[PDB]
Amino acid sequence: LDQLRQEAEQLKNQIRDARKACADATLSQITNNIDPVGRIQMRTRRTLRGHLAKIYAMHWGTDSRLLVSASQDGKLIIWDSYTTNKVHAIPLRSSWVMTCAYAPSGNYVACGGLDNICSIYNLKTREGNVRVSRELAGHTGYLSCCRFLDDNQIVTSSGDTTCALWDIETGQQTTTFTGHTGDVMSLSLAPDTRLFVSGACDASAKLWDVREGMCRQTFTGHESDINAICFFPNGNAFATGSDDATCRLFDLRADQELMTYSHDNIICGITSVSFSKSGRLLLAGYDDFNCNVWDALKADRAGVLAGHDNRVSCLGVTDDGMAVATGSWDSFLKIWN
Amino acid sequence: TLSAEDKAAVERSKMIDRNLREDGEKAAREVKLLLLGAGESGKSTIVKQMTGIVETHFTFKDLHFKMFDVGAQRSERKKWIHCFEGVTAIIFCVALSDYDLVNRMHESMKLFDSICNNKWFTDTSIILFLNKKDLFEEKIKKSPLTICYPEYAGSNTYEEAAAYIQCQFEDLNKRKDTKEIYTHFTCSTDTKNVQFVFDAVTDVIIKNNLKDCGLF
Amino acid sequence: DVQLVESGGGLVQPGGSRKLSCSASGFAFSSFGMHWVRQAPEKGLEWVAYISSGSGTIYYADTVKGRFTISRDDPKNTLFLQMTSLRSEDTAMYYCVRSIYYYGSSPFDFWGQGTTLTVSSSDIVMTQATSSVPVTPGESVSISCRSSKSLLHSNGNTYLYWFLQRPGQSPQLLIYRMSNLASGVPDRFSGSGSGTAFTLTISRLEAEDVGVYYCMQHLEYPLTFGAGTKLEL
Amino acid sequence: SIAQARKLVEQLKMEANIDRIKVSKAAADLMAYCEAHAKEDPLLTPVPASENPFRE
Amino acid sequence: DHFLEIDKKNCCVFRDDFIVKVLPPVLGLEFIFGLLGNGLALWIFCFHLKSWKSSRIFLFNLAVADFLLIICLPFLMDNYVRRWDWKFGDIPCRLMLFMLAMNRQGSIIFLTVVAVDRYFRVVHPHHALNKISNRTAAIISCLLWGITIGLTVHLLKKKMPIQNGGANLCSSFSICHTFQWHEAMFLLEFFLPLGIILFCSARIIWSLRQRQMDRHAKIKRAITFIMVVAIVFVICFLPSVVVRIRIFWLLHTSGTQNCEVYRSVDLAFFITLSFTYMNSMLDPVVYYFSSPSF
Ligand SMILES: CC1(CCCc2cc(=O)oc3[nH]c(=O)[nH]c(=O)c23)CC1
Repeated sequence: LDQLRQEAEQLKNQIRDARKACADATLSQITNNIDPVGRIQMRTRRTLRGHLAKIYAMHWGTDSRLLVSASQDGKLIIWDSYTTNKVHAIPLRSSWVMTCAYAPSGNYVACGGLDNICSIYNLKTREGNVRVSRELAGHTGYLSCCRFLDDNQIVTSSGDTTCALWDIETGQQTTTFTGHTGDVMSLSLAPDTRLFVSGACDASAKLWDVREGMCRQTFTGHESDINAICFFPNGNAFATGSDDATCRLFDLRADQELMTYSHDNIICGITSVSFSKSGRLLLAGYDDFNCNVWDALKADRAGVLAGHDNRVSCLGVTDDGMAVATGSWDSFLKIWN
Repeated sequence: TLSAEDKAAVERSKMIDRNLREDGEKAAREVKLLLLGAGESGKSTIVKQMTGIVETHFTFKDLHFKMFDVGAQRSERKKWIHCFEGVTAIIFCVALSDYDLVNRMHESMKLFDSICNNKWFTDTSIILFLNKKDLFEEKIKKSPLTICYPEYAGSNTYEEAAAYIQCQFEDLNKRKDTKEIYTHFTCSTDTKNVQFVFDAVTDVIIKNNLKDCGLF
Repeated sequence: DVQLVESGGGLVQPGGSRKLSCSASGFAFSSFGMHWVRQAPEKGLEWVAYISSGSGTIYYADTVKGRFTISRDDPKNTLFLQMTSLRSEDTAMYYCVRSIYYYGSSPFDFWGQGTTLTVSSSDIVMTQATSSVPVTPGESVSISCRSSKSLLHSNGNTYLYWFLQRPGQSPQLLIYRMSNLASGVPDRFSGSGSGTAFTLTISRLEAEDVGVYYCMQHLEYPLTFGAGTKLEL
Repeated sequence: SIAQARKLVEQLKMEANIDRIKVSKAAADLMAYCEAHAKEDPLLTPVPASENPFRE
Repeated sequence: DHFLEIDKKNCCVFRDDFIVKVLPPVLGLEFIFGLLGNGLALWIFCFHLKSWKSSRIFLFNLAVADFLLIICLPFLMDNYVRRWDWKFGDIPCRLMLFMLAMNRQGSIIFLTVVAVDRYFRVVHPHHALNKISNRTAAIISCLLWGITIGLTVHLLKKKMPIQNGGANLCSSFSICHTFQWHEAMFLLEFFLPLGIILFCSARIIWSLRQRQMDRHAKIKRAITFIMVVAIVFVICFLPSVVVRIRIFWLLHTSGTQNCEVYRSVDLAFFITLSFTYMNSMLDPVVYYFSSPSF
C-alpha cells in the first residue's frame, strides 16, 4: 500500500534526522591530540604447513594455544601453535567448507559450508577418536559463519538470508532471525553472549537479541557486500569489512558511524577483520595478499603483515593478545608476534 | 632435549602428516567436473547416462570422475563460484528444443556468456552438450527458428539450424586463445556421451602436463 | 565397554617360552601406545615393556632386556609379549595398560584385568616413606611420595602420576601430571606438591577408598613405581 | 503484498523507539577504555623475549 | 717420430701451432656465452620461479652440470696457448681430466631424462610417473649423479703428468693401440641416448597430431622446440664421433708405425671436440629463457 511506503519513508527520514542531531563532534578531531603508536613490526614466528588446498576459516581456543583450521581438501586440523604439532585431523563428509569454530570449553568444534549443514564433533571421547556428535539441518543456503554460545547452544548464519539459534541436544532451531535482504556472510558474538551482529550482502548490519529474537538497530553506510565483522572488546562497538576496500566503526549507544579506514592505494576488498586485546589496533586481511594494521583511533596504517602469496581469507587474535594468526589461499598459516 | 611425552606427541604428529600425504596423493589422481545448466536443459538425463551440492562418481577406462551439480543453490553465485576455480572442465547443458517461449534460449545464452567469461574460469575448458535433438527436429518441421533468432537467413533444415545455434553459442567467448570449447549433440543417445567427456578431459590433461613441463 | 582381556598365563617350568595375548575391544586400538606392567605377589608394580603407535618405538626394562619381546597386531586387535628363558624372578601378575600421548591427554587410564603366571623354583628412585596408616570415614588424610630427581621439566610439566588399587582388582588412574583429576574420579581427591616433594590429599574420606596408593614417574624410561601406602580401617 | 510492508514499518517504529547518546561521549568512552587497558597489550608494546611463548 | 711411451701402451702424440692459434678464440667465445647463459639461469633457479616441480629439478641439474663444465675452460685455454704444455701440478690434472669427463656425461644423462619426462606426459597423460613427489625428483637426481661419478672415477687413480721430450701432457684421449674404456664410454654416451631421444621425440610429434591438437599455435611452437633440441644434440656430439671412428678404422691397418699417417686426423679431432661445449652454451637458448613460462 502507498500508506505503508509513506510511513516507512517518514520513519527513515526521522531516523536520519535524529542520527544527524545526535552528532556533535567527530571522533578523529577529538582523538588527534593523543600520541600515535608509530611503526609496528611483526615477524613470522611459526608456519603451519599441513593443508593441501585453500584455507577458508580458522578459530582460536580459549587457552591461546590450540587452534583449528578448515580447508577445501576436506580436512579439519587442530594445531599446537607453540610447537606446530598436529593434535587431531578430522576428515569431513563434504569437502566444500566455508566456516569453522572452537567451543569455549574445548570439548567440541563445528563446521559447515555448501552442504547447508552444521556438524558438531566430540573431541574428548573415551574411544580415542573424534566422531561427529550432531548434524544440524534446516538451512536452505550455504553456511557462512557459526559461533558457540556454550556446549549446548550455537548460532549460525547462512546464505539463505536468515540466521538461527540452535540446540545441539535436540537439533532444532530454538529461534530464527529474519530481517535481511541478501546473503548473510559474517557473525560476531557479544562478550556476554546476549547480543550479536551480522553482516549481509545488502550492505547493512543488524544488532539482534539472542534471548527472544528481533533486530534492535540496523547500521548502514557501506557500498557493497560486507564480508567480515567483529566486536570491540568493550562490547559497545564493532567494525565491518566490505568489498569496496573500506572498513568502518559503528557504535551501539550513539547508533551512528564513527570512523572510516580507507586509503587510495588499496582497491581490493577486505576478507577478515579483528581487533587487539586493548582495542587500539584493528587488523584486516585483504585480497592483495597483505594484512594491514590500522591505528583504530586515528585511521593510520601502523604496519603491514606481508608474508602470504595469495589472498588472505582468515585471521584471528589470541585471547591474551600475544599472537595473531593468518591463513590464506595457499595452504599455509602464519603466527605473527 | 625432549621429554618422553613430547617425543610421543611428535611421533603421533608425524603419523598424521603421513596419512595426510597419502590422502592428498589419492585425491590428486581424480577428475573433477562442474555440471551447469538452465534448470530444464536435461542435466538429469545426462547424469542418468553416467539439499545443497550433489555429487556423482563414476569410472571409465581406469579413470575416476567426480561431478558436482550446483542446482539447488539459489543464492548469489559470486559468493561461492570461486570454490570451483581449479576443476578440470565445466559441462554445460542446453536443450535444443527449449527455444519455444517463457526466451529460455536467451536465458541459456546469458548464463553461458556469464560463466564462460569469468575471472576464475579463464583457463578451464568447457564441454557443451546440445541435447534433446529429436524434439528439435520435430519442432523445426513445424515452426521456424526465426522466433528465437530473428536475424536468420537460411533454409529450415535441421543441420543448418543446429550449426547456427552451435556457432552462436561458441562465438560468446572472448578469450579464444586460453580456453577451448568442445560441443556435442547428445539426443539421449548411447554412450558416446562419456567417451566424448573422456577425450576432452584427456586433451585438457595433456595441455596441463605440457604447461607443467615448460613448453606450452 | 573399553574392556581389555588377557590370556595365556599359567604354570611354567624354568627356561620356558610362554607368550601372553592381550585382546582389545571397544576403542581405537591402532592409535594407543600399549605398555606391559607386572606385579610380584608380595611386592608392588614394576614396568616391563612398551610399544608405540605404529610400532616405531620400543623400550624395555633392564631385568628382561633380551629375554622378553613385545609386539602388536593392529588388524587383529591383539598385544603380544613373547618371553623366553624364564626364571623364578618373573612370577607375577601381568597388566596391559594403554596410553595415548598428545597435548593434554591422560595416559595410563585403563588397566587390564591381570593374568597370573607362576614359575617353578641412572634410574630415578621414588620413595614413599610410610607403608601403612589407619583412617576413618569422614576424615581427611594426605599421602606423600618423594623422588630422587626433580620431575619438573623445562616446559613446566611435573610428570607425576597417582594410582589406586582396590583389593582384588586392577589399579585405576587418579591424578596425572600431579594436578589434573582423571575422568570419572570423585572430586574429593586432590593432588599438589613441587619437585621431589609431592602430596596427595583425600578430603572427606569414605568407604571404597581403601587399598594401596602408588606414585609413578614419566620423565624418562624406565618408569618406576613407589612402594605404596596401604590405607586401612 | 502488505504483510512485508507492515513488518518493515513495525521494525522501523521499534528502531525509532531507541534513544541515542552524543557522539563525543562515545568517543570519550572508547578513548578511556583504550588508555586504561593499553598496559596489557603485547601486540601494542612489544613484550620482551624472555616471556614470549613464541621464540623463532 | 712422435713415439711416446705411455704406461705399456704404444701411442703417437703430436704437437702443432694451428692448435695454438685456432683453439683459444673458439674456447673463449663459448666460454663468455657460457657464463652469460648459465649464471642468469642459475640465479633465477634460486631467486625467482618458485614453482619447482619435478620438471624443473632436472633442468636445474642440467644447468649445474653445464655451468661446472664451462668453469674449467680457462685452464684449457692456458694449455692450448702453449704448444701442448701443462703448468699446473699433479693433482690439478688428475682432477680436471675427471671433472671434464664427469661433467660432459652428466649433461647427456640429464638432457635424456628431460626427453623421457616429456615423452611420458603427452603419450601417457594419466600415468603415475607424471605426478611423482618432489622428494623422488631429488632422490632420482642424486642416484643419477652417483652413477655419473662412478663411471669416470678411474681417472683419479692415474698419474697424468707425462713428459714428451721437453713438454707435459694432460690428455686422456691420446691415440693408443688399446681399448681403455674411455673410448668405449665415449662412443656409448652418444650412441645410447641418441636412440632414446629420437624415439621419445618422434612418438610425441606423431601422438600430438592424431589427437588433432596441433591446430593450436603453442603446439606448433612446442613441436619446433622438440625437433630443435634433437638437431642440436646431433650437431654438437657427432663430428667428434666421426673422427674417433675414423682413427679406430685406421688403427687396424697398422698397430703403430709411421705415425705421420695420424698427423692430420687428430688435429681435426681436437678441433671438433670443442663443439661439445657449444651444447652447454646453447642449452639456455633451447631451454629456460626461451620457455614461455620460465
Ligand atoms: C684438460 C686439457 C686436455 C684436453 C684433452 C681433452 C680435450 C678436451 O678438451 O676435452 C677432454 N675431455 C676429456 O674428458 N678428456 C680429455 O682428455 C679431453 C689440458 C687441457
